[PDB]
Amino acid sequence: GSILHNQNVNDWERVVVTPTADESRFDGQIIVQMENDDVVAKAAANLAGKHPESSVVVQIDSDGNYRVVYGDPSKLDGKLRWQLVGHGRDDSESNNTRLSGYSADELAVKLAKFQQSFNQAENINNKPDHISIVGCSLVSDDKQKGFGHQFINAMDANGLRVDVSVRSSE
Amino acid sequence: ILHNQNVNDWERVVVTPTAESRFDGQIIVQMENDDVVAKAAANLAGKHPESSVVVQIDSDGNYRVVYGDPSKLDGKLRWQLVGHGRDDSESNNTRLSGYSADELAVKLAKFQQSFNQAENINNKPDHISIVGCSLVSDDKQKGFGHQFINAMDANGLRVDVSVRSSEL
Ligand SMILES: O=P(O)(O)O[C@H]1[C@H](OP(=O)(O)O)[C@@H](OP(=O)(O)O)[C@H](OP(=O)(O)O)[C@@H](OP(=O)(O)O)[C@H]1OP(=O)(O)O
Ligand code: NA
Repeated sequence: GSILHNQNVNDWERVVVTPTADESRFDGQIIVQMENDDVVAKAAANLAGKHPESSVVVQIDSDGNYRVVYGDPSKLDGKLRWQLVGHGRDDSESNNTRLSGYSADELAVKLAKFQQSFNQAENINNKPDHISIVGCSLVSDDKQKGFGHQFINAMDANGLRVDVSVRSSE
Repeated sequence: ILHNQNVNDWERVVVTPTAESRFDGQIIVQMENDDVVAKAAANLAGKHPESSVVVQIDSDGNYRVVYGDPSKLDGKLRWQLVGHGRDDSESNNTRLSGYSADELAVKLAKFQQSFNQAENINNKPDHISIVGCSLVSDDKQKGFGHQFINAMDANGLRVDVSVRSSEL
C-alpha cells in the first residue's frame, strides 16, 4: 500500500466537498479521515458530498488531535453512522491487517477515546449505530471481513456496540 | 402467533416498482407467514425490482421463490432476512421468526446449500441485513446480529451483518 502519513492533523490536505445527487436510513454521519493521503482525503470528501446536509468530516492524527473540516456537529441528531476512511495495509508482525496504521484493537481504543473527547468539546450526546470501514487500498475480501469482525469485538470490549461493514472505496 | 409452517399456503408477495446499490442483486428471505412481514419483503424488493429475488422458507427448510429470477443473480449479493423479532423471556435470547441467532445461521447455511441444489448459484453473500418488523431494543438487535456473525463466520460464511427495524 501507499506510504502512511497520519501525523500532525493541522498540516493535512483538505479536499473540496462537492454535493452530488448521484435517501439514507441514517439521519447523520461522521466521516473519520484517518491518514493524510490524497486518495483517502478525496474518498472522505466524496462520502460527505453524497449526503452534504447531514455529514460531518473529521480528520484525526495518531496523537488523537482532530479537526472538523466539513459540516456542523451541533446539527448531528438521530440515528448516526460513522464511516472510517483509510488505507488497509498488511502487517509484518502478524497476519492481521492495519487500517491507517491501526489494528482493530488499537482502532477501537482510539475511537472510544475520540468519541468522549468529541462529545466533550462539541457538547453532543450521541453514539453511532453503525460503523463503516471504507478501505482505499484493495486488500482481499477475507482480510477485509476478518478485520471487521475483529473490530466488532474490539468495539464491544470498549463499550460501544455497533454493526460494522467493510467495503472498498469506489 | 408464529406462522412459519407449510410455505405453499403463505400469502404471496406482489411487488410494486419504486425508485443505485453497491450490490448487484439480492435475496429477500421472508421468514414467516404474516401480512406485515410479507408487505415488508415486497417493499424491499420494490426498491430494486430487476435484481431482487424474494424467497419464503418455513420451519422445515422448505422454500419457494415468489418474486424474481434466481438464475439472473450474480455479482456482489446481499441477503435481507425479514421477520418479527420476539423475546424468549431470556434477555439476549431474542428470536427472529422463532429462530435464535445460532438457529438462524444454521438455517440460512442450510438454505444456501438447499437453494443451490436447485438453482446452482453458490454465490456467497457479502452482506446480510436482518430486517425486524417488530420493535426490538437497540442492545438486543446488536447482540442478535453479533451472535449471528460469529456462527456464520465459524461456519466459513464470513459476511457483514446489520440489524434494523423496517418502517412498520
Ligand atoms: O437504504 P438501504 O436500502 O437500506 O441500503 C443501505 C445502502 O445501501 P445501497 O443504497 O447501496 O443499496 C447503504 O449504502 P451507502 O450508505 O454506502 O450509500 C449501505 O451503507 P454501507 O455502505 O455503509 O454498508 C447500507 O448497508 P448497511 O447499513 O447494512 O451496512 C444499506 O442499509 P441496510 O443494508 O442495512 O438495509
Ligand atoms: Na438499497
